[PDB]
Amino acid sequence: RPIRLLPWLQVVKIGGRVMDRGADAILPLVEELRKLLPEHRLLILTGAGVRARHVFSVGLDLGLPVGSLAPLAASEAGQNGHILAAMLASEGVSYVEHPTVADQLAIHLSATRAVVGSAFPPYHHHEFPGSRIPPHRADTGAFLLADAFGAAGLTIVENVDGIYTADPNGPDRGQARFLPETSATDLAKSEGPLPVDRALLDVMATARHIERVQVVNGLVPGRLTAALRGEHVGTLIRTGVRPA
Amino acid sequence: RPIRLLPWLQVVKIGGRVMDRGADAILPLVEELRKLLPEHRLLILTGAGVRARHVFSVGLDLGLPVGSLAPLAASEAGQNGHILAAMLASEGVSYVEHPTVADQLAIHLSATRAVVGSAFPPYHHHEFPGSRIPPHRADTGAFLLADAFGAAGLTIVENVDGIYTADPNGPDRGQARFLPETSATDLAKSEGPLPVDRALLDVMATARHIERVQVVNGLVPGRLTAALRGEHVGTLIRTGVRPA
Amino acid sequence: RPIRLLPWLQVVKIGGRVMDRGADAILPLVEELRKLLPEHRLLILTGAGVRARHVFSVGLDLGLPVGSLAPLAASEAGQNGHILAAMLASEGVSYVEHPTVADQLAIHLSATRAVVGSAFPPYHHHEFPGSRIPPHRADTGAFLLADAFGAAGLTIVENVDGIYTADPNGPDRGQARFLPETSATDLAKSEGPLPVDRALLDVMATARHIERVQVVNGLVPGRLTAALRGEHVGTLIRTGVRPA
Amino acid sequence: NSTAELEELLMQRSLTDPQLQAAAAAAADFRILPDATVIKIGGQSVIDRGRAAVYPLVDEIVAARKNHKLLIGTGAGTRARHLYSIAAGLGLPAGVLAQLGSSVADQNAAMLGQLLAKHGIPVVGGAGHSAVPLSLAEVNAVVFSGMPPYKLWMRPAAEGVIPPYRTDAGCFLLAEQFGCKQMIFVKDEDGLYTANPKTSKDATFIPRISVDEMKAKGLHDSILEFPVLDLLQSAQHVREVQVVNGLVPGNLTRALAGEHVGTIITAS
Amino acid sequence: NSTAELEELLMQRSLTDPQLQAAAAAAADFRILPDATVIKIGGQSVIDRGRAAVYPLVDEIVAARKNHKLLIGTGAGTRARHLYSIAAGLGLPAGVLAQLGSSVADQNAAMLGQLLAKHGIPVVGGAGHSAVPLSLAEVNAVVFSGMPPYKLWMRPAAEGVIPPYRTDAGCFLLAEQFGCKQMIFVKDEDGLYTANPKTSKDATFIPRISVDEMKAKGLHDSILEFPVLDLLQSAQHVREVQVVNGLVPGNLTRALAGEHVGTIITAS
Amino acid sequence: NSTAELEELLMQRSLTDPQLQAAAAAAADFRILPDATVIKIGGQSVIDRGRAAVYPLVDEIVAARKNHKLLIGTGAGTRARHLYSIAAGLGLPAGVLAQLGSSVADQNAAMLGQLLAKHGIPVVGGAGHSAVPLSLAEVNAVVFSGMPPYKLWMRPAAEGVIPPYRTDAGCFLLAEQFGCKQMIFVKDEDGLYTANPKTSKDATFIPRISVDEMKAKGLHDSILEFPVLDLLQSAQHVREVQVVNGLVPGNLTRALAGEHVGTIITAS
Ligand SMILES: Nc1ncnc2c1ncn2[C@@H]1O[C@H](COP(=O)(O)OP(=O)(O)OP(=O)(O)O)[C@@H](O)[C@H]1O
Ligand SMILES: Nc1ncnc2c1ncn2[C@@H]1O[C@H](COP(=O)(O)OP(=O)(O)OP(=O)(O)O)[C@@H](O)[C@H]1O
Ligand SMILES: Nc1ncnc2c1ncn2[C@@H]1O[C@H](COP(=O)(O)OP(=O)(O)OP(=O)(O)O)[C@@H](O)[C@H]1O
Ligand SMILES: Nc1ncnc2c1ncn2[C@@H]1O[C@H](COP(=O)(O)OP(=O)(O)OP(=O)(O)O)[C@@H](O)[C@H]1O
Ligand SMILES: Nc1ncnc2c1ncn2[C@@H]1O[C@H](COP(=O)(O)OP(=O)(O)OP(=O)(O)O)[C@@H](O)[C@H]1O
Ligand SMILES: Nc1ncnc2c1ncn2[C@@H]1O[C@H](COP(=O)(O)OP(=O)(O)OP(=O)(O)O)[C@@H](O)[C@H]1O
Ligand code: MOO
Ligand code: MOO
Ligand code: MOO
Ligand SMILES: [Mg+2]
Ligand SMILES: [Mg+2]
Ligand SMILES: [Mg+2]
Repeated sequence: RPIRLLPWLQVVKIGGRVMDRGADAILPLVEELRKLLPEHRLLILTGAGVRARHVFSVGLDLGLPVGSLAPLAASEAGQNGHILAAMLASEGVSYVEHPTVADQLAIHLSATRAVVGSAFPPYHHHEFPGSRIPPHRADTGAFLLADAFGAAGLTIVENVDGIYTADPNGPDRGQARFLPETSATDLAKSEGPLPVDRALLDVMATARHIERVQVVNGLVPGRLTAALRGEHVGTLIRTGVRPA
Repeated sequence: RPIRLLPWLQVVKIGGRVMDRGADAILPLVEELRKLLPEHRLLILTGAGVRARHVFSVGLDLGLPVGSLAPLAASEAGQNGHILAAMLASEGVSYVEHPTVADQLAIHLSATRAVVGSAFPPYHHHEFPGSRIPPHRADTGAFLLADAFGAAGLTIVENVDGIYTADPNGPDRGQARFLPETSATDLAKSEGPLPVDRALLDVMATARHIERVQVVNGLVPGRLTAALRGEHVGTLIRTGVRPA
Repeated sequence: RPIRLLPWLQVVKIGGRVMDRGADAILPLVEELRKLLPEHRLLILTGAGVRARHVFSVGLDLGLPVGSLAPLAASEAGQNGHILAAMLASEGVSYVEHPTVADQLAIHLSATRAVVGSAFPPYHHHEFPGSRIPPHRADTGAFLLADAFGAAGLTIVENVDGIYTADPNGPDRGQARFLPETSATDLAKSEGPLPVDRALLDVMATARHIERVQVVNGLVPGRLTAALRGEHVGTLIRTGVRPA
Repeated sequence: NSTAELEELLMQRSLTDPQLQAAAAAAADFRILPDATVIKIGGQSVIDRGRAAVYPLVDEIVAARKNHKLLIGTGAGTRARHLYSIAAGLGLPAGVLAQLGSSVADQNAAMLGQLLAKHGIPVVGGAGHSAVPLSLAEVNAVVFSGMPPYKLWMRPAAEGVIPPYRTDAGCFLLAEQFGCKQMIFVKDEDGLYTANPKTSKDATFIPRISVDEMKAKGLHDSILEFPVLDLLQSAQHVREVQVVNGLVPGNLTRALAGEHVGTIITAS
Repeated sequence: NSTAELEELLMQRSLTDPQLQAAAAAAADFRILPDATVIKIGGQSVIDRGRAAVYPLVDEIVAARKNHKLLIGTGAGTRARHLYSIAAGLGLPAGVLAQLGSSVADQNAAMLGQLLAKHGIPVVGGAGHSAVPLSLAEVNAVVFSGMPPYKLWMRPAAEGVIPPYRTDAGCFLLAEQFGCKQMIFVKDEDGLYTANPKTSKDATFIPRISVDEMKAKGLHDSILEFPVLDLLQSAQHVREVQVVNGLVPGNLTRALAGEHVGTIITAS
Repeated sequence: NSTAELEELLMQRSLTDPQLQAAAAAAADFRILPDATVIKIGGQSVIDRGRAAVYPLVDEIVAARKNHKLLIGTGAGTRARHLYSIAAGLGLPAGVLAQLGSSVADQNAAMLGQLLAKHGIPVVGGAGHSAVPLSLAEVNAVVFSGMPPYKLWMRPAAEGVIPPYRTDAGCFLLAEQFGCKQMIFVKDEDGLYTANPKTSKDATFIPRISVDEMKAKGLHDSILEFPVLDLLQSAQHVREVQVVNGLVPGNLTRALAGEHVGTIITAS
């Protein structure tokens, strides 16, 4: 299998809908990230959240194809990244652009303890067709990067405890059961909504390094800290990479 | 009021006309900056000086509007920044471009003790009309940045002791009286030339953090060092931000 | 003479044909570079190697002029740099682009112990005419940079022991005698192939700082380490800059 | 005046010197794109409304560029308001919000530009890259994001952290600095009223008004960003603007033909 | 369906929600460059062969753009294979190899673009900057590097580190997302055969075939990158592709004229 | 010779090998923009003089591009000399001064480009982005900064830190590498004289001279950067240059019409 480029790296994906909650969610998360900086070397990647739904609304009404919508959504994840990095600027943290993440991440993590980037991948107008919604979104881009780097982990920071058998905020809310642990292949065989991109499950199937990804509730202070130490506080997704 | 993004930052604006004096002024200033690097975290921003007057001469003769002249002058401040950074390169200091200053300053000041940039703001062809001379110049850009960051200070390094009641090198030289301290509002009510942009006084009126800016003579070794420690060695400009 | 911008810098040029040998050559060299990182501040610049010969084959068949071929070859050196930097990423090493090397090298070497860049200079379509082969290649660009910076040294890492009186892999192989030491002016007066650009000898004649450049066999572990300590393990090229 | 005296002052005085300022004011006045019209397509008022608003304006742009050189700038709209609200609640400063808002105007320019691509009309940075498009009958128009480039150097408002110079100001300043012949703001109301027509019952339509009259009537911050009215009084080249309803089919076309649809706001 | 119900789902469901996915699928379908043809010029199959292959195709491109809007993407070829071999032997991942391969396609675009520069045809990033060129009879074509932009975010193949989405996929996805009318792959064989015609004696020519039929015949990874066949079955706009021999003089011209040279591969 | 032997040498020899060098010299010779003329507009000699010099040349450029494809490069002038003096006094090396000088040529290109924008003529990086402009009768010209891109990799002069390759060299090398038909340097003297006509009383005009004759007459570093004369003797495509007085109305127009105004300097 490929070498690990940055084996000491921890990648943390912050859901766009967590950022959407504003200061009430962001300020505790920023304080927790602050305390984590001396403990881990962090690549912090932000998702897009509700503003990408709005630009999808407009773009789909205009008839635009999925490759047009992909960079429009990615923009929102970048904006979330700029916001989060600004809150950590006094700790030496800045937002870095995609080409910088791709080619210069090692030097930037040597300069400072953490950087922030967009979790969306730069598929741009080369997004895959099929769905009118861009498939390769924030979870997927963050995993692709974390696995490409051979990072020590990817933790997905959600606005819910983890993955349930139904949308815990949706119409079937009542029968939604929490899943402490699952495999990507099991999730891929299920129909129904998930808190993670369906394409995340696909890229987990071809993964080379990351064995497990934990989805944890960023609205509960301490869960991200526990997850980065491997404590089981959300849903563990086994990727199907086997350990030695 | 807005949070302070980089509360530990000290911003130092080097007048373009100081740089215009060449090695005789620059070498002592470089040695003083060298000794300051272990004491402060510095954003060093250069003004434009005489070459911008020349390009104004040409551009105005060609009839060009103020938005055309603004980036032409900003170029000169950038050149001064490249020169000054080259002199500090052996200390780890480099020139950083405007988008880098805007979005990645925290990581760059984590990598090294000081960076150099252009003091002009990127108003470009969106400079305001009214005067045929670009109003938002080096003092103004440096203050806008320092206040946006919530920096601990902005020190303006001049080729004179500070602000006088008349141009101390001009026709009314003889009646020019030194002002150890003034307010931006008092300066704004006066007609006549200043060593600082008139637009500096305007942006001081809307400032959120910087309470005072000292204009000191960079031709006198030690004054910048004293000013960064809050010693009163030039003209203090009170912005009208009140302390707690 | 001009000041030394980065007097503490060591510049190491890795031959493209060394990289062409793949893991068998690259992995030992990477391990040696790893051990050198705590000892030196390194700018590691890669040459182009065989792929540039292929693009020359195509471009010359298409009739393209030498200024068209120059950036085509430089691309290959950049690719070699990206490969080598990836192998050192876990040590904090990244590839940096030419404008970054030109203007921000000091801050990047403050962030991390070494960076990698392309050894080709950005002559682009402004390459000089005369030969149909771009004259200012990897050796030449690396020397121009090392001398412009006033670096402590430039070491050229070859796939042979150094310079011989004939191509030691060519038709006159049998009469090829090793040259432990030579001057650039002596080499320039000779016709026949060299392991270094002929333009390297020209830029050595106008050099301001670098007094000697050693060509050493990167296929022999330890020779680069010895060369960076000034031990004589390959061919020393005296530039004709005199010491004080 | 004389060039020699101007150059003397330029060398020997501060740029703040009133004598220098006055000599510079006598310089000749070159208009860079004197035959172009700048049009701002509202973010909230038009593009956020999707196809029913955008498609008819696309048709008009395509028809209009047959006889008119067009610089078409986009507003930002509701996603920028959302970003402003998140960032303002975090205590972030106006300079940070300014960069956030620019990304939304960029999105809108990209969407509009993709609807115009088959008609030859590109998305560009600004007017400084419009030279080739505006010389071609096949093109004769460009699309750009309307947000000014001030980013972290945005001057804050007297109060609050909302950037005071947004896409109305960005488009106006482009028309002004390129010396364009006309500035048309395309919104979702027929023009200026004596009160907000959305929240007021009996607001009266105003076909023509000066900036001073707007201020005296309490309309300083009504259908345009208030900073724009001050910029307009300072302007050298664009001394009036026209505000029209982009939701009315043909309104932009008729405004380009010199019809007094909408409201004309004059510097004086 | 309705816009209101779609916007409701967009706000309140995960994008993974099947109900949202289905409502989004009913959205109108805009083709950005409906009249353009995307042509891929093979790296190994054409450009690596130098003048004897490239010069006749240059002539055809120049003649063809008189009547056809062209987006011309370049393959990578043997220098990319060399980089892939070096990097794969080092254990580097597919995402790193993807960036290496892009540089080789860029080289090829630069060489082809320099042969076309005097005919007015530029090298551009992609289709998003082709608007002005494709509206001009004097131009009507652009050249671009065919590699997708995925870089370090390249999805790896099931096995090995060779990027599975290379320049066939990059060009196809551009034709698809811009809603182009036609996708022509220019290679060095007359079309698809029942076996590799270079290494098989009696391979039989296939004028027309569907993706399903190719898979059933063992041809999944034959004359096109296998991912392309799956992309083709997912495509909304480009539901067939044509593969032609660029080494045959006039083959591209005749394909642009609607002649069934080569092999037509259909999504269904 | 043969392609096969050339490729053999290319694979197996150093690029320094005389046998490889000779085989490469027999390669075919493609001119990228054979019909274009490169014009250098002097920084100190023209643009620094402001309107009286620039406006008539703008008119000529606009008239000339009706019948001539033009690549118009700008010099740097007095602000670059000022930067060189500051930097040289600090002991900075030629590579640092080279970047400083480029910014001044960029300023001059921006000023000239803004006067030409309404005529459709853009400011571009160099000749590699001129393809579309030079194919359009409405355009047919571009403006670029004349400084070479060498930056920190500038080769120093034998003595001193002034970059030896400045905007004369930058423009010449562009004409040469794009195989342009003509190179015209627009300065502020009628041409070459036997002595500096500004500081010599009775200097004699030289209508035509070779580089060797210039060197033998002591004119190596007179009206052109001396490196340019050596580049000219090495050139494959541009084997002579013409130096004309841009301050004489119509001189550029007449030079484009084939009139022997000014001085023709020949490689041999
Ligand atoms: N099976 C499920 N288990 C848990 N949550 C689900 C499930 N199905 C749908 N959801 C919904 O997904 C919501 C999270 O939405 P989403 O994943 O789009 O936001 P995000 O990850 O913050 O956004 P982005 O992808 O832009 O970063 C949860 O609050 C929940 O309502
Ligand atoms: N009231 C005043 N008090 C002090 N100096 C003044 C006053 N009015 C004019 N000046 C002049 O301003 C000069 C400084 O010029 P200026 O402020 O333009 O240079 P700078 O700040 O170095 O340039 P830049 O703004 O490009 O950085 C002083 O040397 C002085 O002659
Ligand atoms: N006089 C000589 N002494 C030593 N080697 C020579 C001589 N003449 C030719 N060579 C050849 O040069 C080869 C090295 O080739 P070259 O210098 O092109 O590679 P490189 O330096 O790795 O490439 P790049 O310049 O792209 O970095 C040696 O292996 C040798 O065969
Ligand atoms: N007196 C008034 N007359 C007319 N309109 C008014 C008045 N006062 C307030 N308005 C409001 O101003 C609005 C236009 O501003 P709005 O911000 O919607 O335009 P926009 O250019 O689309 O903004 P953006 O482009 O920043 O999204 C109108 O919808 C109207 O409700
Ligand atoms: N069944 C088949 N029919 C036709 N060609 C086949 C078949 N199987 C394999 N091939 C091979 O596929 C090759 C075309 O792929 P190749 O990678 O050479 O094209 P390319 O587009 O030039 O690649 P790149 O652009 O990535 O260099 C043909 O040369 C042929 O040998
Ligand atoms: N023998 C000579 N004949 C003609 N001109 C000469 C001679 N010797 C010196 N010169 C000088 O060369 C000058 C032209 O060079 P100059 O650097 O001014 O041109 P430029 O292209 O404007 O430079 P830049 O563009 O770098 O500002 C003339 O003004 C002239 O004084
Ligand atoms: O984006 Mo950075 O911080 O040195 O390359
Ligand atoms: O300009 Mo830098 O030094 O890593 O982004
Ligand atoms: O390329 Mo960078 O400038 O690592 O901070
Ligand atoms: Mg989620
Ligand atoms: Mg001042
Ligand atoms: Mg070598």
